[PDB]
Parts: sequence; structure tokens; C-alpha cells
Amino acid sequence: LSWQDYFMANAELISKRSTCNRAYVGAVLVKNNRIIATGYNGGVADTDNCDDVGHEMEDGHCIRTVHAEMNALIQCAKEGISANNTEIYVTHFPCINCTKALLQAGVKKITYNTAYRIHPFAIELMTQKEVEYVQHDVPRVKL
Amino acid sequence: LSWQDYFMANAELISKRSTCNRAYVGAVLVKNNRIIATGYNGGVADTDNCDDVGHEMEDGHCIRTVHAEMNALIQCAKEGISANNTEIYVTHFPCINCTKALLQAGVKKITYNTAYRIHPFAIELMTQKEVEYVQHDVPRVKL
Amino acid sequence: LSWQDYFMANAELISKRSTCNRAYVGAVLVKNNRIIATGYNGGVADTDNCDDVGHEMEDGHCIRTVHAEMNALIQCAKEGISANNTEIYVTHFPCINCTKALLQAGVKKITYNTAYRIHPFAIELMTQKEVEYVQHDVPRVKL
Amino acid sequence: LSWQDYFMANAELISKRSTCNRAYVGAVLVKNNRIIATGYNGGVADTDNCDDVGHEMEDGHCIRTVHAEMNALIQCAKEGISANNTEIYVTHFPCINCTKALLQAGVKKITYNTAYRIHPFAIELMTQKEVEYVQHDVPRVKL
Amino acid sequence: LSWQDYFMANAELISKRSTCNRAYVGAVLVKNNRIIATGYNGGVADTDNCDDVGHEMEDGHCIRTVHAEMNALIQCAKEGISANNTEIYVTHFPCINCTKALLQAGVKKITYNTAYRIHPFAIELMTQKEVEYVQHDVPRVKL
Amino acid sequence: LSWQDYFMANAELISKRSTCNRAYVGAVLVKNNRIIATGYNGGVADTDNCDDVGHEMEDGHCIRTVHAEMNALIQCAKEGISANNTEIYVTHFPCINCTKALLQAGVKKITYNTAYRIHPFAIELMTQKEVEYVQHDVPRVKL
Ligand SMILES: [Zn+2]
Ligand SMILES: [Zn+2]
Ligand SMILES: [Zn+2]
Ligand SMILES: [Zn+2]
Ligand SMILES: [Zn+2]
Ligand SMILES: [Zn+2]
Ligand SMILES: [Zn+2]
Ligand SMILES: [Zn+2]
Ligand SMILES: [Zn+2]
Ligand SMILES: [Zn+2]
Ligand SMILES: [Zn+2]
Ligand SMILES: [Zn+2]
Repeated sequence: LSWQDYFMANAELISKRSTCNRAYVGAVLVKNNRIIATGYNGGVADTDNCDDVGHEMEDGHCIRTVHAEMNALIQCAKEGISANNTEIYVTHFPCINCTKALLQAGVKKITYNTAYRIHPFAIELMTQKEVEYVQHDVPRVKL
Repeated sequence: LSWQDYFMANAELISKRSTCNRAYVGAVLVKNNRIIATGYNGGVADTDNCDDVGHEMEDGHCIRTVHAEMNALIQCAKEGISANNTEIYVTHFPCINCTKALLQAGVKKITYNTAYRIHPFAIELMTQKEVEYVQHDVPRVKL
Repeated sequence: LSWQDYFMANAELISKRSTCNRAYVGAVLVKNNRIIATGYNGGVADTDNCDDVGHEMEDGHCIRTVHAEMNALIQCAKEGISANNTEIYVTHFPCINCTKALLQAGVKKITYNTAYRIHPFAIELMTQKEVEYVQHDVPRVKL
Repeated sequence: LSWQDYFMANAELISKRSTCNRAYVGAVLVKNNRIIATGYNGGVADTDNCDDVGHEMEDGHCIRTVHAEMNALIQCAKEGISANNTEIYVTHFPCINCTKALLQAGVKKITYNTAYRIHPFAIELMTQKEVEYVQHDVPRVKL
Repeated sequence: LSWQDYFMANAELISKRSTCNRAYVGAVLVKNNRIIATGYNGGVADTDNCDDVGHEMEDGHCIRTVHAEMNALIQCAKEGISANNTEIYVTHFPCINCTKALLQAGVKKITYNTAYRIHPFAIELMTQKEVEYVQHDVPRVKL
Repeated sequence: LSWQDYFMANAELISKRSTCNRAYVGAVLVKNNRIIATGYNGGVADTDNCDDVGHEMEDGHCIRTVHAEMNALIQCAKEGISANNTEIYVTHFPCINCTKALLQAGVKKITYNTAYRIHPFAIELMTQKEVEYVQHDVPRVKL
């Protein structure tokens, strides 16, 4: 059982905690192969959730949640734990907004399981910032 | 100057470093009267800026920059410096996503200078999450 | 999955990285619902492992590895990450020394999956040191 | 008065705090010639001690205590202070178990005052891990 | 608006908080262009001040205050935030005492706005310690 | 030895590393019974010392060294290690500036061995700032 799997497996698990059916996504922040922070698709803590009270639409989607990736980053900021020089495992490739946050934060590698459309600017930023992104299936597992 | 005047002064001050024609924003994160992190309208560090190579519009908005509020938080993350129970001073009241991010980060007060129409969800959130928001102008300052 | 199910899941998960034929153990140190450190049946990092060069028996026990519980704590030490008032999830209940180490480290709960005969001194200790110990199975998990 | 002495002297002092006559041993963890953690031969804190209630035998010795070396390491884990890249001063060379812990922790040098039998595996591990161990008498001192 | 200005401007602002008219001086400790600590001319916190109760003379001056520079350093020590490898912006060049403290602390650059007489020993120490000091006017600013 | 005896012992111990003929001082900063930082009569690290090149008198006092009390605090600053709510053990009671620095740093007790005439302002301060000061001799110690 490799770290990539151990990590990519944790993402899929955490993504199940998404508090808004519109999207199940999980993210894990690793440093020295050590999980430091995690996140899934959910809104502010101690706040209603698209699950209990239904979505919070605004011409389109339940804007109620904070993206998993972002949530992971916020966990570092709230818990005061450095994210610079880390890598990340995400169920889906980050949207353009998160991609900028992750990079700004100092994340040096994006490991996704799947991805609809990777924003071209994402790719540009990643290139300029010299950050690699790699697909990596979710390992099938035991009891 | 008062503490508020000193902080809001910095908000207005740091916003001047913005690298995007379209907006000059500045955020100051404070904990126990100490500026711990800041932010302004800027893109990912070490990447082109709407300033040097021009904007990256897409739908009518140079999507290059990262909101000051966020950058201030990202800075916290990136440096392991905690933003739990902090207070923010911003030139303009946060958009709905920054609001979420900020509350999720653990900030308990948002002291703004300018403000359009605070999003309804913003208040629903600040209300539930018991965060207070106050207006305060930029003290006129000497040298 | 429940929080317990997510943690005990990782315990069982990380134990798979063990490098010693004779035992597959996995420890997950948790603080405020965040996995902060982990461990599995492994020897010193960057040294031969019962896996590659075979066991180092002496009296009938490959003494190469370090107990998962410990490695999880050592990881805490090595990274300056605190283990005070944390909670541990382990595949098998701690031997008497790990029990001591864990309590001395400041963990207040030991959630195990499997358990032989908890040492009497173990209970004397957990009792005095007011640490609680709970059993919980590994949730059956998908992909 | 050299640091080696200042440190080796502190070990002998702390070793006097051993809470079990069966063995008086002290240990000091240094980083940048700065004491970061210490330990002596004693059991879990806020627990009985071979001193007050007599030993806790198990076909041999009072298993009641945690080895000084280990205790020092635990202090880092409990207090959340990094031990990686540190050196150590111990009244006696570590047993094979502690030797593995210290190495795992990232201790880069063992300074002992005395030593019965250094486990061969200890020497092997230390070699593989490129860690030096040196004997160093205890300086005689003043008032 | 350059960082030198942003920083030198903050010093002049903080210097206005001096709680003893005999001297208005402010200091800012920067690391990675990030303010980490600050200080002005004032006495121990939660103590009287040459402002409210008049000076505390001793054949010369109100010894009641702690120099701004020193206060900044103390803020790091009290708040537990590393000052090694930082630079500093001060309204006035440090006296010989502070100069030694700053250097000991690990401050690698002194940026002053003005300076009466720079103690020769200061210059010597700075040279031996390879630390540069630079004058830098205070930028004139807005509302 | 008692805890006090162990700490005051170190104070007297570390003062022996002083590099200035004229005074041998030693400060031990303690938090929850752990020596966290120390100091002795020494100049800036990596600079000539009254010991090697002779004193730097000016008005009759080798102004080279930095007071032990301070160096202990500077060490705290330089290493990000907090000195809030700590306790200090010193060979000689602090001069008025160190007293200020120490209180401002957040230490709540000053356990000295020797003491000339405590400055009046020192008491005014320790009184207001509710810091207690105690005398205690250096325990006679063996090897
Ligand atoms: Zn939803
Ligand atoms: Zn996103
Ligand atoms: Zn633009
Ligand atoms: Zn925004
Ligand atoms: Zn084996
Ligand atoms: Zn064990
Ligand atoms: Zn015993
Ligand atoms: Zn041992
Ligand atoms: Zn005054
Ligand atoms: Zn000064
Ligand atoms: Zn001298
Ligand atoms: Zn002094």
C-alpha cells in the first residue's frame, strides 16, 4: 500500500463527508508523507448545510459550501500549521480559484483522481509556478 | 492614532500594493492588537500580474488576482501562523466567498471602511457564526 | 462514515504499510478530529527492514520494528507536533510499554479494534491517569 | 565549563530525580546547545512510583518506569517541540529499544557517561543511520 | 508603494504611540516582508507611564520606558515567535544596548530613518556580525 | 535535589560560561518546570569577547557583554520559544532594565541567589505587574 494510495484513499473517504449532495469532493494536504490537514465539500462550521436545510442557490448552485481544497487550506490557517512546500490529493482537479489559493499557499504538487475541464489559466499558473499535477486512481480496499 | 485608526490605516496602506488596475483592496488580520498577516489585490506570487502583462479577463474580470481577504488568510496558512479568533480590517467589505473563508478561518470581527450591499447570506452566516461587522473610516494621516 | 469509522479505518489502513511479516499494526493519533500523526509496524526510517533483509529475531522476535503506537508518538516528537490531550485509534490494544508512553504523552483515549488480555498494570494506569479505552470495529469500506 | 560538561552535568543531576532506586538515569535533549527536553527514570506522571508504593515486578524488574531517554522524547511530543536534528546526553548508553526511538525521532548524536553492554544491533542501527555515540565523563563541580 | 516604505511608514505610525514625550520612536520587525512584531517607546504594560504619571527620572531621563527596538524583540519572546533572520525598520538607529540585543536576536538588517550618533562599537559589532544598516526616508502619504 | 535547587544550580552553573572577567552571571528561564532558555554574561555570539581581546570599557565598564537575564530572553525571541508566564532563576537580582525587560516579557517570578539593593522602581514595577521575587541559595552539589 503506497502513500499515493493511502493519501488518495483518504480523499475519497473524506469526500464522503461532503455536506451538500450537489458535489462530493475531498482533499488531503500532505507534508513529508504526513497528513497535516483535510477538507471536503461543506459550508462554514456551526452553520446550516445544504444537507439539513437544502441548498443556497444563486442563479445556479448551492454557494453554501467552501471547496474542499480551500477548506484544507483554511484548516492550516485556523490551526496555525504551515502549508508551504506541501503536496495535495484531491478527488477532483481544483477549480481556477482554488488552484490560485493552493499555489499561493505554497502547495507544490496536485494529485487528482478525476477532472472535468482543467482551466487553461490553471495550467498556465501551474507552469509559471513550476507545480506538477498528476492523475492517480483510487486504490480498491478491504474491510 | 487609535488602534482602529492604525489598522484601518494599514488596510488602506497595503491596498496600494495591488497589482490589478481594476481594484485596490487591502486586508489586515489582527490578533491581540498585533498585525499578524495582510493582503492586497494580487495574483499568485512569482507569476505575471495584471500590472505587467495586462489583465486576464474572461467574462469581463481580470481573474488573475486573489482577493486581499484571502491572500491575508493564505499568508496565515503558508506560514503556519494561526488566524483563529482574529479580527480583520478591510478596505471593502468581503464578497460572499471571502466572508465564508474568513468565518471558517475563525475570525470574529470584520471592520470595513467601504461597503456595497452586504450579501444576505453574508449576514445569515455572520449572524449564525456570531461574527460582528463594523464600519470605520481611514483616519487622515500625516507623513 | 462516522468519525470513529474514518479513524479506525485509517488505523487498519496504515497498518498495511508495516514492513515486518509477523505483525501489521497501525496507530492514528487524533486531536480535535484531525489526524495529526500515525504509525505502523516499522523499523527506523532509512534502515533495513524485516521485509527486505529478513527479520532480526533474538529470542524469537524480529526486534527490528518499532511499535505503531510509538512511531506515531515519535513522529509527533520529531515534527514538534503536540500529542497533548489527543486520542489514539489502534488496530490492537497497546502493550504495557506503549500504554505507558501513550499516557505519559498525554493521550486521553485509546480506541482499539482487537485486544488480547489488557495487562493489569495497564488498567491500573489508565484508571489512575483517567484515560478511557474503547473497542470499535473497522467499518467495512468501499473503493 | 564546556557545553559537553554543562550538558553531561545536567544529566547526572536529573538522574538523581529517578523515582525508582532500581536505576538512576537521566537524559538531556540538546539542540543548538540549548536544552529542549529532559528525562530521568520514572513512571507515568500522576501515577504511583516504585519509590512510594514499591516496585512493579514482572518476572524480573520494576516495569513501572519509562526510560529517561524515552521520557525526554515524550516531553517533546507532549509539549510539541521538535527533536529532529538534536543530540543527547545520557548517564548510560540507551538500551536497544530507546536507541531505536531516539534514532526514529531524529537524534543525531548520543553522548553517554557509562555503558554496560551496548546492544550490537544498536551499533548497527547507529551505523546505518550514521549517528555517532561518544563517552564523556561527568565534570566535578562547585557549591 | 514599496515594502521599505510600507515598513518605514508603519514605524513612524507606531512611534506616535510612544507613552513618554521625552522620545517618540517606533520599530517594526519584518521577516519575508511580513510584519511579525512591533514596538514604540513605552514602559512595562499594565504599568504607569511617563504620560499619565510623569517621568521616572534618575539623574537624567525617564528610565520608565523600554526602547521600541527592545519592545519589539520582547514581543517575539513573549508571543513565542522567532526573530532570527529578520530585518528591522526603526525611526532612529538603535543605541548600543539595543544594537547588541537585535544582533544577538538574529536581526540581519537595520533600516533607520534618522540617527544622532551611531555608537562606534555598534558599527564594529555590526561589521563583525556582518549586518548592514541603511537610512531610508519616511514616505509621505494619503488619507 | 529540589526543583529550586536544580534550577538555581543551573543558574550558578551556566554563569561559569561567562566571557567577561568582571562578572559571572547566569539566568535560567523556566516554564512548567522545564528549562526553556538560559543566559550568562556574554557578548553577541560570533563577536570578540572581553575574554579573548580584552574588555571594551567606556566609562569604566566592559560594555561588550549582554546581561544574562537578557540573553536568556533574546534566546527565547531568536528561537520563537515563548517566555510568557515563565519563571526565572538568576545568580544576581536583575538591574532595573532587565527587570523591565523580564516583566514585559511576561515572567511572573524572579528567584535570585544574591542581591544588592533592589531598585525602588523595580519593586514599584514588580508590585504593579504582580511579579513575585524570592531568594534561594545554590544547593551544595556533588560531582
Ligand atoms: Zn448543496
Ligand atoms: Zn475549487
Ligand atoms: Zn487586472
Ligand atoms: Zn472576495
Ligand atoms: Zn520481522
Ligand atoms: Zn507496544
Ligand atoms: Zn522500581
Ligand atoms: Zn532504554
Ligand atoms: Zn518619559
Ligand atoms: Zn535603544
Ligand atoms: Zn569584560
Ligand atoms: Zn541587567
